[PDB]
Amino acid sequence: TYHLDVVSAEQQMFSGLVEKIQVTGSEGELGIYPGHAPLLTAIKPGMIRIVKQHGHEEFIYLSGGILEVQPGNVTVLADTAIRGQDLDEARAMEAKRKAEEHISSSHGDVDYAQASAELAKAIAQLRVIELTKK
Amino acid sequence: AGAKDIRSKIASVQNTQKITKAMEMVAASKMRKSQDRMAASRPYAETMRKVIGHLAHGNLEYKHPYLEDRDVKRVGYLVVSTDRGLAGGLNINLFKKLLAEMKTWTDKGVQADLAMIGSKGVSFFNSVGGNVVAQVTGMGDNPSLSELIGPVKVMLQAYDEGRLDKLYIVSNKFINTMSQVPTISQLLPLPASDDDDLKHKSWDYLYEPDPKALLDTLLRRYVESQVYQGVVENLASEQAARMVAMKAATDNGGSLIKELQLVYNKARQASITQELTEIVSGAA
Repeated sequence: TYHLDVVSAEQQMFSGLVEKIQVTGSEGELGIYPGHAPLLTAIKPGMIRIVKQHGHEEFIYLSGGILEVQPGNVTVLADTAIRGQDLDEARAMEAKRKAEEHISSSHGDVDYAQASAELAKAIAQLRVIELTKK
Repeated sequence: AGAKDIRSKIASVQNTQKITKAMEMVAASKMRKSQDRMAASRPYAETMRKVIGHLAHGNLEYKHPYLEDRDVKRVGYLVVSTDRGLAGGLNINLFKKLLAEMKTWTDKGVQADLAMIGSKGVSFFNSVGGNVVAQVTGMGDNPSLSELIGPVKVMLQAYDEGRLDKLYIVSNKFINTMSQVPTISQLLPLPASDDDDLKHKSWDYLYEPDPKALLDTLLRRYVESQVYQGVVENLASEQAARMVAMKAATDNGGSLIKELQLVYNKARQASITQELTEIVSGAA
C-alpha cells in the first residue's frame, strides 16, 4: 500500500508500511485516505492513527509539527511526539490538571498565547489516550 | 648521564603513561554518549531531508530563493572544530580540505565567507587569513542547537539579503568506531534528487495557510537539522580520534621507559665499577 514515517525531532516515532491514517491539521482534525492530494503544511496539537496490513492500528500523540501528505512514502515532522503506550491516561489527566489550573492562572493575551498551547497539548493527549483503547 | 636525574625522568614518564591510559578511558566513555546522541538525531534529519527531496520534484510548484540554482559570486562555509587538543590531526585534515576547495574558488574569483563552531577553527583561520564572519566556541560536553542557531542565523541572513549564493557544511563522518573522514557538502541551495512528481495522496495542506511563509519556516528547520547532525557526528569523531591518540602516546611512553631503563642500568654499573676501581687502586 503505502509507507509512513514519524519523528519527534529527538526520537523516531514510526517507520513502516501502512494502509490508511487519520490525523490533525492546520485548523482541526481531518479524515485522511491514500491517493487524494499533492501539497503540505503545518499541524495543530493532535494525534494520528496507523492502520497497517491485516488491519492493525496504533495511536500516537502529536504535540506539533508539519505533514507531507503528497508522497507515496509520507512522514510527519513533529517538534514533540510520544508513543501511544509511552504516554498513558494518567499522564493525559495530569495534563488536564495542569491546563485547568493554567486557564485559571492566565490573565493576559501575552501569557494566554502559551496557556492556550498548553491546553491544546493536554486536549490532544486526552483524545489520543481514548483512541488508544481501540 | 647521571643516576638521580635519569631516575627522575623515568618516574615522570611512568606517571605520564599512566595518565594517558586514564585519558583513553575518559575518551571511550564520552564516545559512547556521543554515538547514542547521534543515533537519536539521525531519524529527524533523515526524514526532513526526505521531505525536501520529494519537494525537489513536485507539481503545482512555485519559486523560493533556497530552491533555485542561482549563480555563484561568493561561497559560505559552516566549519566545525574542537576547542581542545590531543585529538590527533582531525581538525588539521578538515581545515586542509576546506582550504583546497576555497583555493579552487579563489582561482575562479569567488570569495569565501566562513562561520566557525570551534575555537581551533577560529584561531587557524584568523591567523591564516580566512574571512570569519561568524563564530561560537566552548559548546560543552552536551551540545545544543540553541546556541548554534546564532551563527546559522547570520549565515542565513547573508544568503537571504542576496550576498551569499552557495553554502556548504564541512564535518567529519563517523564512518566506524575506528575510522572517519573529512567531508564538504552542499547545504542551502537544494541538491539533486532522483524522482518525478507524485500527483496525489490525501490533502494539499499547502493553501490552508500561506504556502510561501510555511515553506520558509520548513526550510529554516531543514538547515538547522542538517547543522545539528553534523555537529553531533563531529563530536563523536573527536572522541574516537582522541582515544586513538592516547593509545599511541601510551605505547610511546612505554617505549621510552624500556630504553631509559637500559641507560640507567649501564650508568649504575659503570659508576659502581669506577668507584670500586678508585678504592682498590687507592689502597696502594
